[PDB]
Amino acid sequence: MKTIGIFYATLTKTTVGIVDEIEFFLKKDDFKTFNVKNGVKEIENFENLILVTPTYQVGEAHAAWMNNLKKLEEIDFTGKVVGLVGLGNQFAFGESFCGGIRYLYDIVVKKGGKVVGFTSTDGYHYEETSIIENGKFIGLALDEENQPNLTPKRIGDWITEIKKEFK
Ligand SMILES: Cc1cc2nc3c(=O)[nH]c(=O)nc-3n(C[C@H](O)[C@H](O)[C@H](O)COP(=O)(O)O)c2cc1C
Repeated sequence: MKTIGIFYATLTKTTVGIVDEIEFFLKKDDFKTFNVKNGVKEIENFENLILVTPTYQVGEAHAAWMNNLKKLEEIDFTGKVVGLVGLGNQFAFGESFCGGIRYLYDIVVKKGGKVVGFTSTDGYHYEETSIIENGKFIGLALDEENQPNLTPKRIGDWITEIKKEFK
């Protein structure tokens, strides 16, 4: 399996614990981890990607991702296999839960990438959503406020699934 590039951002550090969990499930696999507050340049260097963002400002990604969306779109994603992870709060944001991964998704598929790791919408409460395609969420959706006890298995199952598609 080619080395996995893990890219995240965080405001209040919740995402740091989620990244640590991803890294734990990749304990036997080569990965490298980057905080996109330091830019997105290195996304170019990996064939396998895990892009992680908490949700801010009505369904947006963290500002460090938003500020780099033009740079991200400059990257050629052809032949890359990408899993997306959002963190959000589904009851406080009934219309924008984990909406940040939509900004990443649209760029990855536009630039030739393959997005993997769609997840079931069962077990979530939402009034509206912008992160569904084909009846599933376009990535892994985590809610540490309301469903922290589901996060470890949600991540472990997801990592098992996307590793089957990874190069
Ligand atoms: C100002 C603010 C806006 C937020 N907006 C959303 C949102 O639109 N959708 C969502 O699902 N969660 C939203 N959240 C919840 C966060 O995404 C969630 O608490 C996450 O765990 C924060 O991760 P972090 O500690 O790594 O920054 C918001 C939180 C704050 C403080």
